Amino acid sequence: KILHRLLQE
Amino acid sequence: KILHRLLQE
Amino acid sequence: SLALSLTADQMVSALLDAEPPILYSEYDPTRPFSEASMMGLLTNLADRELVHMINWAKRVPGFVDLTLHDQVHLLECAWLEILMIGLVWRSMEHPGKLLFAPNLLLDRNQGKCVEGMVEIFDMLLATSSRFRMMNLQGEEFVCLKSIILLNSGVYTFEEKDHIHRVLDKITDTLIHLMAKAGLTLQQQHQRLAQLLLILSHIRHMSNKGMEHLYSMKCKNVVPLSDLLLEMLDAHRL
Amino acid sequence: LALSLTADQMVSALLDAEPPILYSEYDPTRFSEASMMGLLTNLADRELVHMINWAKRVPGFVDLTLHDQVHLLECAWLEILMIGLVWRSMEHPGKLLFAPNLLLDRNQGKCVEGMVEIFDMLLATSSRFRMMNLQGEEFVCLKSIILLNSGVYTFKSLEEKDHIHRVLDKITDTLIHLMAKAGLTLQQQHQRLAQLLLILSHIRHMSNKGMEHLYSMKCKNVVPLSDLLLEMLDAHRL
Ligand SMILES: O=C(c1ccc(O)cc1O)c1ccc(O)cc1O
Ligand SMILES: O=C(c1ccc(O)cc1O)c1ccc(O)cc1O
Repeated sequence: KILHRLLQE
Repeated sequence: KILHRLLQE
Repeated sequence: SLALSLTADQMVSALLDAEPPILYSEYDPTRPFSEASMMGLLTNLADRELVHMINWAKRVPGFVDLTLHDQVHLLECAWLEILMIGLVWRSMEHPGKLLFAPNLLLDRNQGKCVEGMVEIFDMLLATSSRFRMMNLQGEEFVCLKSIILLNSGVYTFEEKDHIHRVLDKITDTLIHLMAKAGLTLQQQHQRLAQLLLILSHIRHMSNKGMEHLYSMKCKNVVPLSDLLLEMLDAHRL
Repeated sequence: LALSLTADQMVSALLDAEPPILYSEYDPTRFSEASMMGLLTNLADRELVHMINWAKRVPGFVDLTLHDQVHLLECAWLEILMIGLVWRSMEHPGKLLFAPNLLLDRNQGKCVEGMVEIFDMLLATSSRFRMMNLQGEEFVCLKSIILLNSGVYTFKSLEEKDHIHRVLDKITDTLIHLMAKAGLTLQQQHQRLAQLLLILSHIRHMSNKGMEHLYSMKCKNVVPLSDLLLEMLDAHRL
């Protein structure tokens, strides 16, 4: 999910 | 309106 | 208003006295549950509790000071929230179950019998678990329930100030209750916050519950009484 | 970490974490339903990206597992957008300041089907904020409370649940600190705390209605929604 990626960036 | 009447009883 | 003149102890006494009774469902154990019959028990139950609620609301200090149109609006906005908090309260001592009635105690597995219902049961059970976690007291419960009645529709509006004055009185009441319970000053404001934040979750469950009932209506799952139909129509889903 | 912060330190951290006010791409010399909706969803998508970075700076948030962070943001995202909007519009009676170049009055909500009802609830909240004279420091506390609280009930990881509750208490402590510092009596602090928290109930209500509205715009294919926005929307499974 996009959110999961943004939270890891 | 039923509630309206019930609020008077 | 004479409601603004009540002491904290008098406030609690008024609310405790106004408490509606626990009702029975017409659950018939001679036949197996269907989606239709389970939902029918719930809609029948809700209608009967509503009548007692309408009369309970009249005994909530400050409520009858408002015009019939304001009373109608407050109850229209909060009715399901009030049903739900009562349900969660009733279920406190039954972990994993929802005590809709003394003859109707359902777990989440039974809730799955109705489409989209288990999701709502899960939220209701989580809230009950939260009450247990906090050791919510009966006196606090009745304050919370009255806050919901006066607050939920208040911003869908000099009568505003009167409502906020009564609400402030109930805040006073909750603090007084926590103090008498021996909570420190810091615990007092921390618990007050914990309790009021529950109301956000109760609103959420109400909103979802309203959409769920609406879906049951639009699928002809169960017939709703005229009263229930009007309370639902008020949320124009 | 978060549990070691003082009231003043919490306020500072929250103030420093604040996201920027974005501008709309709006061309003010041209409004249709598709027009206005595209602007709002474009704005919402961009605000969301900044919100995610802001959440990471809220004390206590990064202590949670990735899964729990996702859950909280998924549940609270529209509440957070809305309270931000209400706060920006506070000094503009009757108007919603979506952006500095996008100030929409009540009647312009009529350009979008079902929008005006949402506008009316947002405007009423802004008026309530005015009536209470909400302060910037209280605002940022409230916004953090929504992040941590809205999805917290729907969570062997109860130590994470209890940790979140400890952080919530700290924010409560912080609100009270600000009120005492403003010279309010004890009775006045508790009353004001209650008034502020009850607002969160209305904000949850508006978010739920807003989510249904956004969904109804999704199935009208009037407005294309970004991938991120569709994922946030689908987390509420309407
Ligand atoms: O929670 C419900 C409820 C029903 C009857 C009642 O007496 C109390 C309730 O909380 C409920 C009602 C209808 C519905 O579609 C979903 C619900 O959770
Ligand atoms: O409140 C909304 C909102 C939109 C964009 C934004 O940057 C902030 C907002 O609060 C909003 C968005 C979509 C919708 O269908 C309804 C809304 O209220």
